[PDB]
Amino acid sequence: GEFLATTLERIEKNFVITDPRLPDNPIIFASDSFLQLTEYSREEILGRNCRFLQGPETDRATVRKIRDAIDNQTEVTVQLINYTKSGKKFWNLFHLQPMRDQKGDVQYFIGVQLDGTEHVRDAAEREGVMLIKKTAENIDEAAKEL
Ligand SMILES: Cc1cc2nc3c(=O)[nH]c(=O)nc-3n(C[C@H](O)[C@H](O)[C@H](O)COP(=O)(O)O)c2cc1C
Ligand SMILES: [Ca+2]
Ligand SMILES: [Ca+2]
Ligand SMILES: [Cl-]
Ligand SMILES: [Cl-]
Repeated sequence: GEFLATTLERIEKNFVITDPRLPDNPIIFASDSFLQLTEYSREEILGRNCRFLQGPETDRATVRKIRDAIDNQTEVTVQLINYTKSGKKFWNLFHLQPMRDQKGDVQYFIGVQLDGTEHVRDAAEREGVMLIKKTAENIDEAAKEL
């Protein structure tokens, strides 16, 4: 289809990269795993703000925590309900962090999504956060020279 995956997007992890310089801080890279989870083609995702994954059962208090993290250029880890193109529900253990350039200025935001069947706690939450934080650090390396 349109927008053949870059090597970055073939990394075998669920992530997106946004560019805050573009209108509504939209997705510029989306991994193949993200595509498969959400059911959008890449051409349907690019240039859109990620909020299209939200729907009726998404907790708006949780969404505001993400908005505040982006505004304060800082990391956050939350869990929220998201929906596929066909309106299918999933829990999203989500981690955001900025990617900084060699002057320390925010160049991109990196988002890592761990989909699940339920809100997680205790060991499942800890193991999930371990995985998405390690992934985010990996994408910080992978995205630095884009
Ligand atoms: C890198 C990145 C990835 C994001 N991934 C998702 C996502 O997977 N699911 C989601 O519901 N929102 C996601 N968001 C959050 C929304 O894009 C948006 O920031 C949020 O809805 C708060 O802003 P708003 O109040 O303008 O909607 C992501 C944001 C960024 C910067
Ligand atoms: Ca999973
Ligand atoms: Ca799932
Ligand atoms: Cl949360
Ligand atoms: Cl659990």
